[PDB]
Amino acid sequence: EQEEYKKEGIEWEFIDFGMDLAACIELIEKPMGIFSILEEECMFPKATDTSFKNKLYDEHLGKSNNFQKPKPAKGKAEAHFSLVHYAGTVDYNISGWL
Amino acid sequence: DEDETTALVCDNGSGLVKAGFAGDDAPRAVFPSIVGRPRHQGVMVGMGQKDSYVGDEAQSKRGILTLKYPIEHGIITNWDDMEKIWHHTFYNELRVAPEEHPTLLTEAPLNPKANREKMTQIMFETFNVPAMYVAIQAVLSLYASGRTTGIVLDSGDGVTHNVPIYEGYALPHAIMRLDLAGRDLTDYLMKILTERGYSFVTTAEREIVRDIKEKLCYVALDFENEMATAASSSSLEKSYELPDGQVITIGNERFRCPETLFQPSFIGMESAGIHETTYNSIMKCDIDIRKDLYANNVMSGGTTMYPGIADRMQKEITALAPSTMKIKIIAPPERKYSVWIGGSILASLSTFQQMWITKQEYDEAGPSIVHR
Amino acid sequence: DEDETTALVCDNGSGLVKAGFAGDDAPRAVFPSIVGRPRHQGVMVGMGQKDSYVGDEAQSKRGILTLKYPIEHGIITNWDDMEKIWHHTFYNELRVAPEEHPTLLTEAPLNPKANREKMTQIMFETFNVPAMYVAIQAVLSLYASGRTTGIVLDSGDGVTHNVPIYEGYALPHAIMRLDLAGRDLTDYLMKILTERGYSFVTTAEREIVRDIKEKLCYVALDFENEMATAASSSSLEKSYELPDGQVITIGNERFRCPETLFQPSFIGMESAGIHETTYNSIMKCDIDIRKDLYANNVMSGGTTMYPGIADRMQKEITALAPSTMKIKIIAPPERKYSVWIGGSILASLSTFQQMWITKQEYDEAGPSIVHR
Repeated sequence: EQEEYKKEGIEWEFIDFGMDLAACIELIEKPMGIFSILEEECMFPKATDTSFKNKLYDEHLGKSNNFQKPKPAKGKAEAHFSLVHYAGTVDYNISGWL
Repeated sequence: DEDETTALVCDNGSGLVKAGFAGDDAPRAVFPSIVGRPRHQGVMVGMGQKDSYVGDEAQSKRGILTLKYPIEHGIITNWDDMEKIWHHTFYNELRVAPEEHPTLLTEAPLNPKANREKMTQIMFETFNVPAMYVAIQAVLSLYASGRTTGIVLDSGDGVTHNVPIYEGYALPHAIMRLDLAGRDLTDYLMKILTERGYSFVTTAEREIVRDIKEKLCYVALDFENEMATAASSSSLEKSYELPDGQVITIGNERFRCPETLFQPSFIGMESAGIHETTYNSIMKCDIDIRKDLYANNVMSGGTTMYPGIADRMQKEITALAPSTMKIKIIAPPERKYSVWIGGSILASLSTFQQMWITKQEYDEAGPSIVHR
Repeated sequence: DEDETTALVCDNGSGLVKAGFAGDDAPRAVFPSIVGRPRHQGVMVGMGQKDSYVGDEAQSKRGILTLKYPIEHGIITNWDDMEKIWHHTFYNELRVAPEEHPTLLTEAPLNPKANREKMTQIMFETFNVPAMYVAIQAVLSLYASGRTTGIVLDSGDGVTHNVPIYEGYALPHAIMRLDLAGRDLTDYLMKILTERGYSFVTTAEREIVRDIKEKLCYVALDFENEMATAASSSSLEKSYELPDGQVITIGNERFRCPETLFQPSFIGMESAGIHETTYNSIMKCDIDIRKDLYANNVMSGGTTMYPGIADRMQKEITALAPSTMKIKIIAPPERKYSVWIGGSILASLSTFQQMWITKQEYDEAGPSIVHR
């Protein structure tokens, strides 16, 4: 986009459109994010899906915006955690993950 | 992979270092925790003058060097000589460059705050590692046996400990330390074996008493009517062949050596013994957590490897614990590396990445950052 | 049979729940009124993670949970935790499905209008019972002793009450509540027994002081020349053997504990005591009904079980009442379940069917319907 306004000579300033999504990505891929908590617990010989779950919350819940506790009803089957992806809210079930 | 391959795990002991890559099943490197300093000027053929020697070259050449142990009773006592053992570990033993490897280290049970900050100062400021982490030893042993609550009896070369852990937090006020371990135990065998009418005269006689202790020693259950058994003289005896022919026989003393761990009185120690101490740790903890600790006595350390240690401990604490209780003494086979394996698991784990102390954290927060 | 078999009776207390089927002679289920919440993350062997614990599993596992009492002084204080105790009662203790059983519940003497409406809201809207009914506790106790006019001294774990009842209607303005009961009484024994030179140190020492109170405690008549008797030291003493051998002796304190119910001053209470309060309730009632109440002092509740409670009360109120009066202190043997038994009778009764609040009444009238 920015090339055009540069080619033409228009005066339009704008922030990267990607940026809007960085929030969600960090939450997943960053160090204290989902995957990590997921892959750490996998090291605990006596961890539970339930265990994992709590770790997920204690650390992201209330502190993270893209992080949310599910909406259990509608066409959904159970509760664990929703995320706020660009496309929308996804209700995730954590069972078997470990 | 960046660091999946790349995480190092170094377990610093009083007698041995255990080291290797997070991911492996066992330590890539195991070697004595010594630093030898030559008593005289001179050289080996083909080498240059060496100021210092570490690990096995210090042990092998001990006759011309003054040997020193950096870790007294699990705590680092000399920081000049420890930085020497670390240097050796990275550069010669694992042959890695440290400045591109995250390093998980271990410390002892009530390791002084200031030390955890000092080895962090040396890891980041003289070795320039990307990130590091210090785990408590009993805590890695427990975790390597799958669980998160239990009490670890940990026993190696210079210290024994009891570290009650609840949902991962080691309980400071219930931890017990008993300064009698495998080192003390080799020297006691030594005397009951010279006392059997023998002589460990040259250094090739000294060293192998320790290999007798490891191979032939036992912890008998009913150590009472085992001495009684010794006397009727059954085929309980056991002869070991020395570096040469000199077949030495050890019948009885074979178990008189680990009976030292239950009776410190065998060695002029007035302290209580392993089983009582397991127990006392436990009646120092909260009441509601005592059924948990009792069903999860995890054992780790080289000196807890004596066969029948677990059965004796099983019966030692059943008979001190209220009968309403379930006793359970877990002693895995790899226990001489539990600590290390627990670190390998943890550091290769998917969720641990967010607890690594990075140079960013350090250059910005001071050694305080990792100290917790 | 549809509901002859099918009526449930649940008596919610400050210390214990009593539950069972209308028809039975005694509660099928009796258990502490606690809800435990685990202080740490972890599991028992073979079970999953449990968010909550109720009754005896909360008591037994108290060391790792934060215990909470839903009913403070007979009134439901936490409705999240009460719905938890009810759930446990139906589904685990009595193992019934509630949606096909009429449920008779009990409430306390001056239970706030809004609560009787709230437990109705929870009975019908979250448990979906067919029909229910809330009886006042003293009123079921009286009725279980056959009569309809009398005054009940009711005393359990957190509250004591006096509820004057006339032809079935409990008299609001004459009811007295004294917040000192069996809970307060176990803690006072505790101190007069440590004060006898003892130690209830571990939790297995704490719990059994309560079993000492129940088994060996007495309410002496002429508590005056009973202390005097203690001193001459007769064979009045009584030794109890602890979980182990540790034979503890209790001679005297044995009755110093229930003398607390007549003298609240023993415990820094400035309130009047049981007998005076029986009386004051009575000189707060109509004049013409006072001969009735005096000849019908019905006792109910765990704390009124101390032997010789009735004789002391007998003489306590004779000597305060006008001599033209007949005093009569009824104390039945099953009194720790009077309340429950009165509910069992009433709810299994042939004429009670027409007072059950049905979901028809509720869905049509709102919680107001049962509130009366």
